[PDB]
Amino acid sequence: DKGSVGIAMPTKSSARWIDDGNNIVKQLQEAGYKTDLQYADDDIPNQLSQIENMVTKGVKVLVIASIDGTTLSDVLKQAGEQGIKVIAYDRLIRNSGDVSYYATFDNFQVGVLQATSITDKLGLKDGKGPFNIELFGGSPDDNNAFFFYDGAMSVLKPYIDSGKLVVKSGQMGMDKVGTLRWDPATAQARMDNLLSAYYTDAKVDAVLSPYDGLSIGIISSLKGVGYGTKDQPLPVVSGQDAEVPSVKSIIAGEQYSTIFKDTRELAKVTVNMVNAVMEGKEPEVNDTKTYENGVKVVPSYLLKPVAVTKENYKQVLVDGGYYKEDQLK
Ligand SMILES: O=C(O)[C@H]1O[C@@H](O)[C@H](O)[C@@H](O)[C@@H]1O
Repeated sequence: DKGSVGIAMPTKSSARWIDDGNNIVKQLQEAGYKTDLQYADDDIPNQLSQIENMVTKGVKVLVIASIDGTTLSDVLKQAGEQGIKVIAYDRLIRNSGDVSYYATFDNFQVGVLQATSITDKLGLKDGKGPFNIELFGGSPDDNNAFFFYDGAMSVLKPYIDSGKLVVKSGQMGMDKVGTLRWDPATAQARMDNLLSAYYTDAKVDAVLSPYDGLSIGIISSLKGVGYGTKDQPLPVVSGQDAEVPSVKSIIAGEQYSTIFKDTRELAKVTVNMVNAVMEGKEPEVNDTKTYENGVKVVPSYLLKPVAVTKENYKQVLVDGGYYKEDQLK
């Protein structure tokens, strides 16, 4: 037979990975492969055990979206010893030469888009400012978080340097703005304490949020101190993943933007890679320079993300079939 593919997803607490998993499995099975899809509920030891089982089971290919890829070094070595090819899915797996390919969206560009939605809304290109902004990052054990952050700062930093953007808290850098495990409650708490320490007098004009789940928590915090009223509008808040609650928030004129990353397209890239490996061919890659993982630069294929606001949500999210119309009502 064609062989089996082991698919390891990190959690279901962030909505996308259910879609990733469903789409990867649907497309792999259509392609004639057997699949073993597992979700780790954000438990690092359990994800490792799940991957060990796939290796022991003798899958031909592993597709892994890791909570913390650095913990997988030994199991990926074992996979390599058995001739199993490893595709890092969405998040780069670091500290392992046993990672063959990396399928993802253009993570730096995601950051550029997140920051640009904010700077465009604030009218910074038109010389407006100063405005107060606070920064959030993803989980520091997620290689993507650094790219989202760096991508955003490529747009933001020039305005911070010129004073047209002011980080009133002074908190910058992933070691200070990172949100462990991409946890909304954590981000909401940080927002609470940013507001009380730095914005009891002044107002926040924007918040760089790298993920929809965080955006919603950040917004709750802001409403907690009086934002989101007619007199006092919410600051401009970005996002990622186009989760339903965030899309509803955008439609309602609350959260400002998000980033659409079509998991159907990422699954398709993944199936193309699996097919190539099975056929003894080289997978198509479009970036062999960016994704250093500590041991090597993993050959990667990057998909182009799409910024979404209340202006384009229908065309981007509904007309293209990602969601049904009624899901957003
Ligand atoms: O866990 C999360 O929320 C985030 O994880 C990142 O690695 C994904 O690229 C992003 O799409 C998710 O929003």
